[PDB]
Amino acid sequence: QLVEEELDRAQERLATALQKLEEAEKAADESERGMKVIESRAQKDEEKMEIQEIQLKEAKHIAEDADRKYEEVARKLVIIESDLERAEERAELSEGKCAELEEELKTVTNNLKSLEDKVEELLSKNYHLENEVARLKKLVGE
Amino acid sequence: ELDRAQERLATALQKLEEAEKAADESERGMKVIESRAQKDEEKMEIQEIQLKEAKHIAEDADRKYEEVARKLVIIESDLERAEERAELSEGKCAELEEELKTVTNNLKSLEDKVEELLSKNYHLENEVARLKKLVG
Repeated sequence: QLVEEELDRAQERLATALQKLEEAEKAADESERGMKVIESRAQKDEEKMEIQEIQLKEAKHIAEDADRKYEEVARKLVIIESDLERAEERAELSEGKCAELEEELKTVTNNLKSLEDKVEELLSKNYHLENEVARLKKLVGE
Repeated sequence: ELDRAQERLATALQKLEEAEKAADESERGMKVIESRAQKDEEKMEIQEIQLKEAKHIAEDADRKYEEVARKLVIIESDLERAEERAELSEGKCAELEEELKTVTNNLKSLEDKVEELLSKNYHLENEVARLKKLVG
């Protein structure tokens, strides 16, 4: 009669196996839907890095430009400065000249005032000598 | 009516061995993605350090450029002050030349006008003693 005596053992065999499978798909469906989230986190983080690298790339340019800007205003301040230290030396020069020129004009003006008295002394001498010659000349000859 | 030779177990048993190794495959693809996720987390960090450095470096340069630019303004007005002083003094120097010459020309014509008096004076004297000719 067998065709039922062990159709019980068939359906029971299918029972045990089947819900082994059940369990396994439960793992399948889950593992791969969970992974799918972790794998979309990678696809977001790869683009995040992609921007951030065309960002860091701009920041480096922006900063190399800002350093060149600084190196140029600062070479420009080496030059104005050396040109100011020249102007300074040309004003000191030209003003240590004045200072010698004014000590020159000082001694010469002392000579001029001094020679101005001399004409005033002799003018006193002569007037007296012209008087006492008209005197000693009236007391006698003509 | 043969209990379809209960091999219909293989319909769900072959897909049991399959669905079982597949799963252990996703265990692998799980790990690989984990590692590539850590790696990636690190370079994103190194990218933040380098993005900031690039912002500092640039902020540094912008500050220094302003400090410099202000010093220019100052050395420059000071250069114009040094020039104007070099120029006023140059003109002073020049007035003094003219005046040292205007003074020397008078100091000479007046050196003569003194030797001239001294001749007048010389003869009046050589004559005061000349009219003294007579002492008792």
